Amino acid sequence: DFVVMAGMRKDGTIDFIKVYALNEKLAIEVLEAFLKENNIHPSDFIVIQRGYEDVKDKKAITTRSEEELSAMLGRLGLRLVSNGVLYTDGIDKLYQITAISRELFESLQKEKREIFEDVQEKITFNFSKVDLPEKYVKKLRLLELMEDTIIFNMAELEIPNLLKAIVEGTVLIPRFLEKEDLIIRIFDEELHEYRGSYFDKVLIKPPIIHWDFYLDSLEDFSFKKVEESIYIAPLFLRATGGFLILTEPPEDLVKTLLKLKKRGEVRTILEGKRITIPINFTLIVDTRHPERYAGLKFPIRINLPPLDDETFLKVLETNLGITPPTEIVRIFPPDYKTFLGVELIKNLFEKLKLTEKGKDEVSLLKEAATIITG
Amino acid sequence: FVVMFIKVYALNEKLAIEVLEAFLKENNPSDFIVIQRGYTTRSEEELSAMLGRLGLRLLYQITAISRELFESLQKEKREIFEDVQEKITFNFSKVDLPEKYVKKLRLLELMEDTIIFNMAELEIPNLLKAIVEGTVLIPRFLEKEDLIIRIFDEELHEYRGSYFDKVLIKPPIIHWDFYLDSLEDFSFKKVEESIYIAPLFLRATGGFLILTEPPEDLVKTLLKLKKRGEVRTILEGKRITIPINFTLIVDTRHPERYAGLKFPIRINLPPLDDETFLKVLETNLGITPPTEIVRIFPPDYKTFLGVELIKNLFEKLKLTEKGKDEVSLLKEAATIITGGT
Repeated sequence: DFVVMAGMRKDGTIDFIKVYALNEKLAIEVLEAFLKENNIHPSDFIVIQRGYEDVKDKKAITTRSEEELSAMLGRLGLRLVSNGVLYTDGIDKLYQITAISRELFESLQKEKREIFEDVQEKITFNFSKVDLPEKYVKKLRLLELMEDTIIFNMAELEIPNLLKAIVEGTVLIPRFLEKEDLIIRIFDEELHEYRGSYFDKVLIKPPIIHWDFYLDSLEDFSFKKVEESIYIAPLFLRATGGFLILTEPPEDLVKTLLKLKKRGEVRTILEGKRITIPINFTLIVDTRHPERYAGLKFPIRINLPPLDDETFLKVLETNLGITPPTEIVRIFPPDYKTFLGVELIKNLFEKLKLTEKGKDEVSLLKEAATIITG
Repeated sequence: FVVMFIKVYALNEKLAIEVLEAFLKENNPSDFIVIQRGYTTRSEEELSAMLGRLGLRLLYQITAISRELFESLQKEKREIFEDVQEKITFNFSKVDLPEKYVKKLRLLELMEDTIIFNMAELEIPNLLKAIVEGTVLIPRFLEKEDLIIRIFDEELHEYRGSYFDKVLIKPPIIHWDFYLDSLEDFSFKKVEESIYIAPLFLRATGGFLILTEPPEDLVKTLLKLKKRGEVRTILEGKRITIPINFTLIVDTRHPERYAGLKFPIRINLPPLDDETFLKVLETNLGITPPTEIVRIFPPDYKTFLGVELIKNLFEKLKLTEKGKDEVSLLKEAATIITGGT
């Protein structure tokens, strides 16, 4: 019904505990029973991870079923034993709790920070995964230098999707920071792509974070309180080793972010406790008004011209899957000859075809143009 | 009391509960969930057919099923009833409106987020309730980590049928006015332990949600949720994620408050002109008015609400001052409206 795997030193001192059980209550019960039986004070152990793990592909949970965990424990100098064998017949999900000792926690925080560096991969750009005109790829190839960038985006190209398409690599980030009993969460299940777990650190793809002025609030750049002694780190702490993209941000925000990057760390006080956290990320600001930031200095500036008639026809044919006539280009407003305009036209034309059955596609395109123009 | 998945018929709640407990004890309670409760086999042809589709055989009613059957309904039987619900259709023949306004309003059939600059004071919810036909299936309630969330409410939903854990209803049309309602309608309000009331956008699944002069922050939150495709929340230490699917309409007379936000469709309804105003007056009053009365009424009254007010005043005057000609009554009503000029 349950199983416990314990990793301890050569002298028998238990330092790592992992518990598999059917549900949460049984897992908590067996964890506390194991803590009590071995004469271990609960305050010396900090809970690192907990949740439902998939055991669909595992017949049973034995020491011979966990090899990656054995290697991880061996690298730190701990050996692992089990109190029994758990049979996962007819079971898909299983609740699991992972806890480590506090002294091991601070040793990892202060001295063992360079142990799992043989897992990260250098970031690379693979531009073959996107279908874009050649000149735009040439202009956008400057993003591989990994410097702060300002993009005069007159083509309305969506930077976050492009970056998510052509970025490969892996980075290692702390799951959460326990500073003076105060817990700050950095790993985000919504914005980060899980790729592994190494005790108190998580291996993910290089983060890409997006912030739109017209859709998001400025409270995201502050330590938001979720629960008592449980806070959420600001956006620039969740872009550690990745990209932070700002769409039409205020000038003061960009100035503050540049000064924070220059200083190298963020200092604050929460509930009468001092917090200081280092900063490491890359900044992209994509705007259509470039003179708003005339005082600030950006090493890289990229300008994107609007789509021309030939390129607009090519992109429209690629997106719609049909060949539009040339005179179509004369019935659309000049400000709609962008990538976003093409996407809007595609969606509206698809819905029109789904409604007005039986009409030809050219008439549907003309009706969509009339609807857009009004 | 009669017991037939468990279905109990009884005269009162207490008898039904006692008989259900006795039946559960006799056959040798925690394995079942009461999914419905409140006010012959051949008579229940629909129930017999529904039980046959589940592989089984067949006042105050109680209806309960097992948790495993609940999971089977969630996963095995999530598309069996796509043949029982009709498609949403628009029929603009149930209302009498000018042609240039029906042509503009026909764009609502595309089912996209819309902003309506309503200078004609048209009643959007009444028009939509009049012209919309179809049926949809929505879950009666949602179970998430031993938490119950109410999705179906009797006041705002038009019942058409109940199929176990789901309800077939008319396409929902929810209306929210800034001056008349509170913002707690958009939060997971709690009534009793382990039972919560879903926000408005969860009770408008598959239908329309109309907002009247809403704040900008609420619109931003709704647009962000729609782009995300789901809502994530924390309740009593439990994380809950629920998908959302609805259409959003923002009715306003001050569109400059929503300049930054993006909507696929913008519909402008201009105020009535002389010809349309005369036509609407003739349609509603039941008499033919002359042209001079165009210059009597104040400009702001040349809308639909103004026409309704004029009709009410005309009916009152006709009730009071009997025997007079209708043109004189119309002129008197116009004089009363302007307060003697």
